[PDB]
Amino acid sequence: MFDIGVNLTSSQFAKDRDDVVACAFDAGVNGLLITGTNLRESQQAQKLARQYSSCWSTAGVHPHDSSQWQAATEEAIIELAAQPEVVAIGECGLDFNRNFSTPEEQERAFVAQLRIAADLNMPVFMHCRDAHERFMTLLEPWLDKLPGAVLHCFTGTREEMQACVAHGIYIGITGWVCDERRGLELRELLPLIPAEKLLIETDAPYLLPRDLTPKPSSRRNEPAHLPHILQRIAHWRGEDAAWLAATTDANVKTLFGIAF
Ligand SMILES: [Zn+2]
Repeated sequence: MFDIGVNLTSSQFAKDRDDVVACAFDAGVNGLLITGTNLRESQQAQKLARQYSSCWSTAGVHPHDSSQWQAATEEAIIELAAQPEVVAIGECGLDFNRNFSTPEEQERAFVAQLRIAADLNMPVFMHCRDAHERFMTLLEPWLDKLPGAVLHCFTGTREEMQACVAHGIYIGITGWVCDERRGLELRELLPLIPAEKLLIETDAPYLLPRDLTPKPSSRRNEPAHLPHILQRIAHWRGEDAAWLAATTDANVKTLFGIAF
């Protein structure tokens, strides 16, 4: 039961972070991957990972902040990646919907990170929004030199999903699928994702599962809700939850090279 997408540096967790973490482990979660989205967040993510047991982090620059990418940024990321806690380069990718940085700025930062990851032999943690065609064109030639790649918070079409899977890319699924309103579309394709390419996450504090029975709705999501998300996904795939938990943990071990 590993959460590959915890935004643990969020201010929403400022007052009770020690509690959020202890409750996650007590609920059966055995590992958290803390997302870094720019240099300062990545440094904070690594410090949090070193502070708590069973935590690792990513180091990179999100397309939104790619405008901040400079040569000095590159050095700082390489240095951060050498730390034991940092196991993946990213969040990186492309976002042609928001365009908070120009496409030109985005491509430069994304390619520079693919390059860092290939050099260091580390997997990449990616984001893609309304940029699938260009995204795959830039990513495709780097895959044979990377240990792996995951596209987290995947909400795309089955055609995009099949293309990603055909290239050996892991697919991250959140509680988004527990929303009768927006997630039915993704829910329908869950049976199509190869078991060996599926990773689960909460994207906490966001995306609180709507079908959450306890009913603490319209609130902060947290990793302690991962088991509920996994039960649901297993149900929609026809699988046993304990079996799915073991299979996804194996995928995490395979992709990131960690013991948890
Ligand atoms: Zn995610």
